[PDB]
Amino acid sequence: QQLQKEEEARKVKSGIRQMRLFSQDECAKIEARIDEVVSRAEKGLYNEHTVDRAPLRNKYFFGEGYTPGQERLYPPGDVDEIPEWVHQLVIQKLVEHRVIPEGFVNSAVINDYQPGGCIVSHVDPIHIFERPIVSVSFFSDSALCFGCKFQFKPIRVSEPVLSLPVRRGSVTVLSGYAADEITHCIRPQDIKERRAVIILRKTRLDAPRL
Ligand SMILES: [Mn+2]
Repeated sequence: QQLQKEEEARKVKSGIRQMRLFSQDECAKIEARIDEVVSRAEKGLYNEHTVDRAPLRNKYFFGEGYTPGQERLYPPGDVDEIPEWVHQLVIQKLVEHRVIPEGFVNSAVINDYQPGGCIVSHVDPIHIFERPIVSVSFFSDSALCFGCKFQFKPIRVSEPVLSLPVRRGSVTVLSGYAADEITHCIRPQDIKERRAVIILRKTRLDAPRL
């Protein structure tokens, strides 16, 4: 059981790459732009399917958006286009650092978390999104958990298989085992203050549409 835990953690790590890519000032500029998105949403300036409001987390879908296992892509033009600042301040930096190739990203999602916010065990929908999955963290430091049985069976299994620190300005790249063979989630105790994340992905050619 102890050997199994270590081997699974090793397998998860094989699909994780992480680098400190954005400086303090660069984060500050991007954070200002994230605040602008929140403000624009409150002004009713985005399309219906661009904005998903939930108690401790808002999701903002750009480029492509979607609706367990039966997720569907919204018809073309239903969500707002990827903001120019996302190209200029985020995607450009990633391309220049060879994290992903030019033209890969067609989906940018911003998750904005309140303190005590979380996400329940899930796999990024395999029928919707190509791999790798790239995420960049902003307002504060947190942790991303892998192997989330503990959210449902706390007496039988208390902890995740692996907890990955996700610092402000850090870029996390998920592939292989970490993207496909294990669930991930965020524990509410790990979000002590506002945290945002920009998730950059490519939708699959045959991602099923509504
Ligand atoms: Mn996810």
